Amino acid sequence: DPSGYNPAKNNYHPVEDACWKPGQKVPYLAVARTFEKIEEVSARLRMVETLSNLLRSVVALSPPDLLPVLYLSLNHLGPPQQGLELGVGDGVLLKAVAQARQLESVRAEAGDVGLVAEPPPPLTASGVFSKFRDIARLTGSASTAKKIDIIKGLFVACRHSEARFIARSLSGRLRLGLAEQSVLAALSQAVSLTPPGQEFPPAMVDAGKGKTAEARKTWLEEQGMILKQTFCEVPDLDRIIPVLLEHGLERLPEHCKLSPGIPLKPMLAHPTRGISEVLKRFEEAAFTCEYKYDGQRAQIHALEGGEVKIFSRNQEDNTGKYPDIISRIPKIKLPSVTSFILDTEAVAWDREKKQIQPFQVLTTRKRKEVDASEIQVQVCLYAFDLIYLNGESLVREPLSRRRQLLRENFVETEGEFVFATSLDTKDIEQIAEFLEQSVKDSCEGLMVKTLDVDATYEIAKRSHNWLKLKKDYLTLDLVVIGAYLGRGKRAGRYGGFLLASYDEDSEELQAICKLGTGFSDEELEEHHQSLKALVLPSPRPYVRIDGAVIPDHWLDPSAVWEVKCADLSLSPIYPAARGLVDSDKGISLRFPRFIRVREDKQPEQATTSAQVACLYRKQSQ
DNA sequence: GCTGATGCGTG
DNA sequence: GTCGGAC
DNA sequence: GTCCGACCACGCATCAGC
Repeated sequence: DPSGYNPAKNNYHPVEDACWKPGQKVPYLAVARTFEKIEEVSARLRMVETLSNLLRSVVALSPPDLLPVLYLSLNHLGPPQQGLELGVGDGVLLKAVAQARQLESVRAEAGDVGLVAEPPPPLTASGVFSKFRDIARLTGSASTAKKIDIIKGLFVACRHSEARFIARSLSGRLRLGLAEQSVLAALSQAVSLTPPGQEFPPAMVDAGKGKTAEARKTWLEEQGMILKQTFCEVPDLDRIIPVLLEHGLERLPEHCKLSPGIPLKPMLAHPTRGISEVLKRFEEAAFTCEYKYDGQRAQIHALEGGEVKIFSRNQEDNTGKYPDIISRIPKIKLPSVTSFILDTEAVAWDREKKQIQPFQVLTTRKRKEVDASEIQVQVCLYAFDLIYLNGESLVREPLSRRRQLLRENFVETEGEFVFATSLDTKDIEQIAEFLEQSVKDSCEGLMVKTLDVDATYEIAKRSHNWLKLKKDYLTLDLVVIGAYLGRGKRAGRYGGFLLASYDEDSEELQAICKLGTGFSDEELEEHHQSLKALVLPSPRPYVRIDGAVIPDHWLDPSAVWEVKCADLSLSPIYPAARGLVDSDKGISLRFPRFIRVREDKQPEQATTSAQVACLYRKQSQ
């Protein structure tokens, strides 16, 4: 019966076309039949609709199962502030699949571990979700063998395509072409066509029957926006879905409101090609340029009562990471400030030298540090936006209003709390001077944001309303030494390449980084046909990769390619220019990207390791 | 008790 | 984080 | 333009195997 569930049929009847009786639990084969339908198409509009159909039947037949199927669709375990980690990777999964042959026999890997995984009672969407959370809670000695027993049990109770999606979910890559934005769209459409909370049989099955083409289309877009904006204020399905089922989507904003202590999605940013693009994109609109600091974003929450909370860009609870900010919280606020959401950037600060350390020094800090004195790498917050002030939300306020509120209610404590360096002007000469000074002041670039025109703190309108003017968006010449196999959208062809530089004194090619972005499918096919006969079974003696990942296809060094990167970093695993700067660490590329092939050059004529050292030395650090 | 492997988050 | 693909 | 999934380096935290 559930083998024939087709949530992609025309005139889908949520009750008759369902595959489970009302009041019963949604079987996992139902959501697995839906997944197979979503991955068989490419248009998101047909993806959002096929999902949405399953969400109708769930809202009508088994309401309490809605939250589990949404998370199973999102491939998540709950709200990000919780932090439940699966702790299961490819190795753990392969072991569980064999216990249902041999680990070497299961080492086929197509690309996709689900295909390799392909009497008990049938599986349940809630039961599978509770088993996923059980796996996540398993910690301590022999916790792995406990996880593998649970996973082993799932694969035995799997049927049809259940084995390929359970394995995909646990591996962390469902690869459905459907993510959070379409899941919300499918949910908003679902509850608008089938309202929740109807006595069975539901008096309304399809609330878009008596509407025109423009009517339903415009209606569903307005309904989706009410849900999308509220999610951006409360990204917590455990907090939205109970309210959604109780009071409809129309009343959802009246209860799920932007509150301190509950994280909210921050304003993203889109890269600007140059000053010409930011001037054209912000035509006749005022624009302020700030210094994009190179650190980790800190969302400082000040709940009414004194409890301080700190979240990350992805709503991860970072309170235990910054006890110093939890202590210095009152030093940055004014007496009238009773509750506030500060949008700051946490960068490493050397209190002795009064300078900002690079990003790597920030990452050497402890994640769960109960000892405040044991914190060596100090931090200084750079506040650049305010989203809340004394019981009031500032989402619908322009940037000029939020800026004047931050500057008039927060004290600049030099060395620990300083406002971001800003410059409000339109002269192309002043913009270049501020851009050159930002790199001179140890910053990655310049942020460009409006002050009044489309300058509110609203994600659903445009999550990428801010502009990023980084210097690398305005290069090295390295040889290939090997190729890697592709996974997912890269199966059957090449996925990443390992590049190397030429050490003149050592007379050996030294691996400097891997390269897996910046090329089209036609260029990747041109790379395959060109670097095909160069396949070598063993590495050449002049090649040296040190601790880098051994390429699946050793290549005869003969291809010189141009690679651009953001920064040069000291590498713990690469041998490029080891000893030239650090005694035991080489040099690698931050954010590498492929540019073009240099057919005019040979491996001998490429970026030397001595050059890589000089480039790293002339890097403001 | 330690270490290598690795999961997973940060960009 | 950067990037291209499909729509 | 949006949304999504390819891919990059690197750091802490965890744990099986020893």
